[PDB]
Amino acid sequence: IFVYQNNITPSAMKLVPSIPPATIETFNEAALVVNITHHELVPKHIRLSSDEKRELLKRYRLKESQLPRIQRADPVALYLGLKRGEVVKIIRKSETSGRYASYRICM
Amino acid sequence: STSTFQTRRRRLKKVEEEENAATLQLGQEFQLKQINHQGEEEELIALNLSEARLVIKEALVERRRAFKRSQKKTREKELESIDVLLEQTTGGNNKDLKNTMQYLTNFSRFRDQETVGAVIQLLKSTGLHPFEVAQLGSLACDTADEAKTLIPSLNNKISDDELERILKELSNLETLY
Amino acid sequence: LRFGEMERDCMIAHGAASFLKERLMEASDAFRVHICGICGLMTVIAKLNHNQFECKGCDNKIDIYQIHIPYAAKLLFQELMAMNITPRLYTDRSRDF
Amino acid sequence: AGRAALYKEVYNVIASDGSYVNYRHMALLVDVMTTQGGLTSVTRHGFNRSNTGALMRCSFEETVEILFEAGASAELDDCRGVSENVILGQMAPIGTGAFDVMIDEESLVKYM
Amino acid sequence: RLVKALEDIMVHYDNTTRNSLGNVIQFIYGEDGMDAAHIEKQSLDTIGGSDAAFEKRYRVDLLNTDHTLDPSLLESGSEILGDLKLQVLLDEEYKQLVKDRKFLREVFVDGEANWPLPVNIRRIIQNAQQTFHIDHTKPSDLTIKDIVLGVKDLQENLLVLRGKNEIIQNAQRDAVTLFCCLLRSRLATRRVLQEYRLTKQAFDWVLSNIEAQFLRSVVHPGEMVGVLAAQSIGEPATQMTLKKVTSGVPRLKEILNVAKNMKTPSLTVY
Amino acid sequence: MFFIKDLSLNITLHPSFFGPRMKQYLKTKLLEEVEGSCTGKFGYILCVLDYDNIDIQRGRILPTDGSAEFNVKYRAVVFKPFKGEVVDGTVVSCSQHGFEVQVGPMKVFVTKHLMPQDLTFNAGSNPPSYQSSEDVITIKSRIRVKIEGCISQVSSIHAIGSIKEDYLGAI
Amino acid sequence: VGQQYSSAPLRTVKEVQFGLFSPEEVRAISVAKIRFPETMDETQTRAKIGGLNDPRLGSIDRNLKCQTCQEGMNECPGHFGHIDLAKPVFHVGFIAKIKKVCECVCMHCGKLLLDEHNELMRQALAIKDSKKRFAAIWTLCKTKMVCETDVPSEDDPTQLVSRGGCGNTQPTIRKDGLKLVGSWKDEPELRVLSTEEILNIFKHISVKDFTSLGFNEVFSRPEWMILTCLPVPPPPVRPSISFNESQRGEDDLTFKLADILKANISLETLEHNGAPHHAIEEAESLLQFHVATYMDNDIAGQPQALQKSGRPVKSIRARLKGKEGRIRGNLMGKRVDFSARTVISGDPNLELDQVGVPKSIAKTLTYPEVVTPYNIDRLTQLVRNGPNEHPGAKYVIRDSGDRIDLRYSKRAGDIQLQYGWKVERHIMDNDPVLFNRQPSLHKMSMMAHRVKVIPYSTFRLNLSVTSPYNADFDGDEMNLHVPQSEETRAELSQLCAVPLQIVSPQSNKPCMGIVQDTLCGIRKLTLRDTFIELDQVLNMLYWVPDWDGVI
Amino acid sequence: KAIPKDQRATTPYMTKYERARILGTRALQISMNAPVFVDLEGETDPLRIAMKELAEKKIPLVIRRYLPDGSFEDWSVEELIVDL
RNA sequence: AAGACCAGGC
DNA sequence: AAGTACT
DNA sequence: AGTACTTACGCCTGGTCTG
Ligand SMILES: Nc1nc2c(ncn2[C@@H]2O[C@H](COP(=O)(O)CP(=O)(O)OP(=O)(O)O)[C@@H](O)[C@H]2O)c(=O)[nH]1
Ligand SMILES: [Mg+2]
Ligand SMILES: [Zn+2]
Ligand SMILES: [Zn+2]
Ligand SMILES: [Zn+2]
Repeated sequence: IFVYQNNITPSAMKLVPSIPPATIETFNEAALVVNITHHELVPKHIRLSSDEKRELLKRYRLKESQLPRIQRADPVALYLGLKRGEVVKIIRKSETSGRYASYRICM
Repeated sequence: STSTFQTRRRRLKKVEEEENAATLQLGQEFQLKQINHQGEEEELIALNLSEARLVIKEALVERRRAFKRSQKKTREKELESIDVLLEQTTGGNNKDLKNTMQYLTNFSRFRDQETVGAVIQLLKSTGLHPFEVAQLGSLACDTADEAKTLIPSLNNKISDDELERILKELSNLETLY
Repeated sequence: LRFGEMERDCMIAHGAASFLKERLMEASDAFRVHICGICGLMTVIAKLNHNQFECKGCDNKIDIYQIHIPYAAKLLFQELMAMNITPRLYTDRSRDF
Repeated sequence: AGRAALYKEVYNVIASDGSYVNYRHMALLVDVMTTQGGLTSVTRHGFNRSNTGALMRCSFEETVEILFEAGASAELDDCRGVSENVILGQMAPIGTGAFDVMIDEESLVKYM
Repeated sequence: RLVKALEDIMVHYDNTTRNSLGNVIQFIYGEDGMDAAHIEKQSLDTIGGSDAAFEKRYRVDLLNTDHTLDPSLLESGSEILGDLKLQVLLDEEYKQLVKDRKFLREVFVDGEANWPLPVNIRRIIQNAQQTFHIDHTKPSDLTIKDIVLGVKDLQENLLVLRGKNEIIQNAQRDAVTLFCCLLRSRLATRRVLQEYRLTKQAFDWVLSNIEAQFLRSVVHPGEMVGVLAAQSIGEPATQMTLKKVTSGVPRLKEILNVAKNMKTPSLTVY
Repeated sequence: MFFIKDLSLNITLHPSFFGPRMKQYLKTKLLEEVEGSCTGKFGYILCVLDYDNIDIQRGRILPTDGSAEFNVKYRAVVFKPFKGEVVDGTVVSCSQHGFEVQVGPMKVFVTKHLMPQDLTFNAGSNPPSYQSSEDVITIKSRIRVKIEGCISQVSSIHAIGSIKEDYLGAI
Repeated sequence: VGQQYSSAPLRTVKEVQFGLFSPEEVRAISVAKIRFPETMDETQTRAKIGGLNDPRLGSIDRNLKCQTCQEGMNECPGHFGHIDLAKPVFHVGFIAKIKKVCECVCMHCGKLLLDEHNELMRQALAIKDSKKRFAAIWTLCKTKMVCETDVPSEDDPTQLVSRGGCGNTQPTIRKDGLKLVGSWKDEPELRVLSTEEILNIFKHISVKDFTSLGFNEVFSRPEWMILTCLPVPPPPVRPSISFNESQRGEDDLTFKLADILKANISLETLEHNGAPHHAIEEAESLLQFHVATYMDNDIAGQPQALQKSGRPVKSIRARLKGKEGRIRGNLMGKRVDFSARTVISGDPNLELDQVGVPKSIAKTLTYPEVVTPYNIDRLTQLVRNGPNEHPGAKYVIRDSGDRIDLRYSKRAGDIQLQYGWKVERHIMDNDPVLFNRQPSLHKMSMMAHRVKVIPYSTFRLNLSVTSPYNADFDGDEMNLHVPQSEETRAELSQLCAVPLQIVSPQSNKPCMGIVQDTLCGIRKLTLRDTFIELDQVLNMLYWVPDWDGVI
Repeated sequence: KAIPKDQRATTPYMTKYERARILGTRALQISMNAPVFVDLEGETDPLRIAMKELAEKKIPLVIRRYLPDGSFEDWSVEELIVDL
């Protein structure tokens, strides 16, 4: 994880996806001043083990594509650093039934 | 129609329908690897005459029976004995079956489900393909030539000598009349 | 009288499957066409009499179906074909799911 | 969080008139407009581009244009869509048709 | 549009909300699996009210001359005062009604207590009342166990989803949660005996009803909820016949279009 | 050559017969629209085996009328000749252009010119025949033919066969 | 539907395979040579020439013949014809792609313009979505205008690997009318891309190239977006209109084909006669035109192909375009039978779930009942009664699929019914029906009611069930639909009946109430102030039909 | 794919759509001279006989419940509880 | 009979 | 007319 | 930054002119 101030050089950024497995991410100061996850609206998410996932499907008899998705750039997706394929469990409050469990796969 | 155990995924261009011949290339519906209802694989079913005569008889009979479980609430001698089994358990408009029973029972070569049993226990040691292990059972044959010629699909799959012993043991078992 | 989009949308709402089909078919269009089990088109030359059926081109005589569909639809298709687009009608699912 | 907003906003459009609508509905809608990925609009430029078979998107704003590019890239249609069946004159998988009905010959005996 | 946009959506046999592809949209219609039709505004008493009143109403302490059930209510009243093995059930019950509180106050910040929910309990009892001509004079005949141990066994049979595993039998507890709070709220020992003098009969009945009246409020796998939802909105959007912001029909248009340049952009910061 | 292929069929039953003994009627109708049928892909459906254990499965009720539809999975003895198959039968008809031998339920015909040479055709015979140095072929005589080509048609299958090869002729 | 029985098994459509027509199939399928442009008059003699419409396609004049297919008019659908073009033409709607494809592949050797070799390309080949590959691909190589021969592999940019050959520069392209043009770059080189050319480059494109691009080896090869053989919709798609005999009545379509045909022959007769080389491509545009307009007419390239009198011309597309047309106005919604409409009025004497059907209509509308021992009697009575008295019927139908018109038929009063026969009878007291008021935007804009045959001419519905339909009696009309299958009704009475609609889910509360008089009045009658004396109390009691007779 | 009578997971109760369609379907047949498995207390309206067969749970039908992925579960009018 | 408009009803 | 999307 | 692209409530009853 690297933290740039005003910005990085477009000549630079194109050097992150050049040493796999290893992964890197880029964050601007101004976007980390406030934790977006603390906002009244944004409910809490959770990463699912490649085990917990292969289960979520088998229990709902779902194909990967029939699952509700989240953006690879989606703010919270970055706060946890998802990877194309990683599923998230979204647990929020409900005026119909206290808690509702939901899932968001990534794309 | 009467559908047939495998759904050959026809993708628009139906064209290749090979030749039917004693090259053992029979319609797709008769490869040697077909599928049983239970969902299993099973060798083709090759019936040599007078073996068919028995299988057709077998059912036509066990039919007459279960056809009364619900009603409570020597050559020429077989011609009559069968016509009856029919005028009882047949469509009576199955002129085909009638004619199949005559032929099947006139040209037959075995009367004992025991004799026909050996016929089978014998040829089934060849590794030969079912259509042969049928033409062999219902076709008279004295020489390997009368054979390997009226059944070209044999030509190299068996030495003349062996195919000849089998032929010897055929006319030996060949029930009389 | 009219049984349009909106009035349909309600029957779907009600979840009144059959009644919907009924207004849409048996009480309006309804038509019996023939198909090729091979090339899903109306090609088939049905002589409902001598049972002859054919379909030269995809050439058949054996694999042939009969389906009931809203004439308007037949026409939808024919019109499409005339625009060189092919609407295949198949009576079995091979794609699973 | 967005969903939560989209909903919240929409809810305010129905309450400002003193009318009441049970969550579930605006909820569902808000959801449909959001699962996919971000904000999918209820318009010819959105939900009418999704993986839904042709015939269904056919019945809305682009018709022919949509049909054309269907035989072009040889699309396949499930006929699981409401519209689909309606166009064919078939009983659609909807309420009364979310299943099949059969004659169990067995139980058709103990009944006599 | 609204309609064409949701036709295909309906509740499938697994109790999920999907469209024509198979894409889940809601994993439980309405985040609760209840058919809107079977629902009424009830009140979650547990929420509103000073921390004081709460105690005087839901608290029971069998180890105290002034916080125990006066034997004038329970048949086995005098022989309870002190019993320590009961005070644990009794205390479990309370440390729960307590959790319920905070939980609710974490969901409905407003403090609003009236919400739509299945099974009208208020009335379900009202009937029990005059159905057994319960006299407010003589005492009940409920073991404290009878109560607290049936209320629990009740929640157990309020099934929405039925799965045979964990991931499922877990969504279960969820889709119910909100209900039970109301439930535990209205079937609290003190209440059950001091407010509505139910006998064992009354109670065992009140219980049967709730379970079945609930299993009725579930949603039928078949409902073409998509269309429904659409109409439910567009409909009242026609009756709209028209403090200084874009509001109403032109607005709803804006929203659905996912328009970038809204006439009014505002934004409230606290 | 005769076969025992595993088939299946679809029968649409009117509610009328939704009786106590339905199974019975089905089977029976199976046998009406099968035994004696003919296709190029199956040949001759001659006889349904194991009448008893016929699998009916659960049939579904259509959706406009009450007729139900069961996929009857059975098994039977079929027989469909081929080009290059050697079979012998009984002659039936015999004319100037040849004689027709009857192999089973089918009828194979032999062209005069598809026979040998030394064999001529005697018209002034009664019954009609074909004479040779030593061989005599007529009505009831048994021959062994080699099927050169097949032709499917309506509810039957004919075919031409030769007796111009070796080990072919009368028996 | 249709009548006549067919030994053809019957199924439901399960999948729909969208393909493109291969000139080859187009031919195969057809049964019409279609060489002449004329209609009929074999020298005025009436019939049809083996030229256009009927060189064996469908027919007219109420005459069996449909290629012996007999059956006649109703139950012959049309039988496509074809008509070999003179020179390949574009497909008005595909042009958009035919272009984009070329900008995607270069001519001469016809093959991709970016292989596994280039990495941005890789990411563009994993995408499993025609709309998405072909859209990412395009964007990625629409800019490169040189057929690279050699490119720097996964190793050193120093080392150069070799692939396909022919660096013949790639020309950018633009759309001008119905033709494609491109320059080749000192100074450009502008030439017209002949259809005859494009076709080729496509024909040669690779199998894995098709697919890599959003296509399909069996159902839609690019080489097909270019027309060579044109299918010819049969009469029923473009039927006529006769004013008895010696006149005309031809359909718009049957003309643009007539056109296309003309414009096709004129061409041909030039490539085999005095062919002034480039005085031909002036009449090849005409074809490209017609064979384009025939399908579309609302293009930006102006000319509407106005047909004599300046009437627009109905392009096939136009027939399907949203609303009023096929898809939306014919299939998704239809005019229907067993339906009535009139004015509605209040009638405080009907149960909620009823609805007053005027005798006039009850006698018009019918229900197909099937003769059964349970009814036989009742039924024969209705049949005896005739189609004029009320409780009666107006059509008997036996197994032999024949209609006995009760109002005529010398056997009117005769007839013995037969179990199995059906008896179209009149709607009767308590036949469930679907009632409704447009605009329909509620489950409830349509509910089922109990039919109550009444005099006078107006659907009489109960008051409280007013607000759901949202109706006033100020002259508002309503529609009534009548079920038909014993199972059809079932669906109405079990899910659509008004009593079930009482508690609306659109707002988890009841949706019908008590209004006007009943409301206003119900208050007055309540007040402590309000007292009622015996003489009346008694009548009032009497009115509540379920009064237990206990003053 | 099918599913064992055990491991069953659907709703033990009959859905309105089901019951609705069963009665209809059943009527249709009864109305077609299909055999009636109950004593007609004098009834003569199919959908009414159907209502009867359905209360003595003597309707020989089976409701196949397809799932989103294709597999189904089979319940009998017998089993299925009828609250409504 | 088809298709364009105009008036109009709720 | 506008709003959006594509060039 | 300019230009183009597909849309636009539901149903229903009148009378009128023309290629
Ligand atoms: N589809 C349509 N529904 C309409 C139309 N006019 C009215 N309605 C319906 O009838 C409705 C009620 O208000 P109105 O517009 O009738 C006015 P009015 O003053 O006559 O109302 P009342 O006070 O109820 O007599 C109106 O809300 C719409 O729900 C219309 O042009 N189209
Ligand atoms: Mg009005
Ligand atoms: Zn075909
Ligand atoms: Zn024809
Ligand atoms: Zn090149």
